[PDB]
Amino acid sequence: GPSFTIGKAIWLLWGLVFNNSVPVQNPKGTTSKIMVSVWAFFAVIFLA
Amino acid sequence: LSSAMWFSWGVLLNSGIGEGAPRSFSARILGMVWAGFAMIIVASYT
Repeated sequence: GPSFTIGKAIWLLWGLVFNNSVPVQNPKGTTSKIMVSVWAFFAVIFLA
Repeated sequence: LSSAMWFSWGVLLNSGIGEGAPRSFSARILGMVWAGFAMIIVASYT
């Protein structure tokens, strides 16, 4: 049902940036996984 | 399999992508060691 939404991607990215504490919903696409991983790397570098 | 690669990448980058479950008893120790190594690397970089 709830595959993905524009409003949920923002929440997931915001949670990832701030140490990835708040619960989020993962995407259902292989292509989006690479973008999520790159964003996570950027977030970890930024936090450090 | 892709599940192991996804789990390793998520552990290293702390992204939560994927739900890899290493039910193998031997693989559990390797997973814990990999998580510790990733934590040590991040702490050293910081």
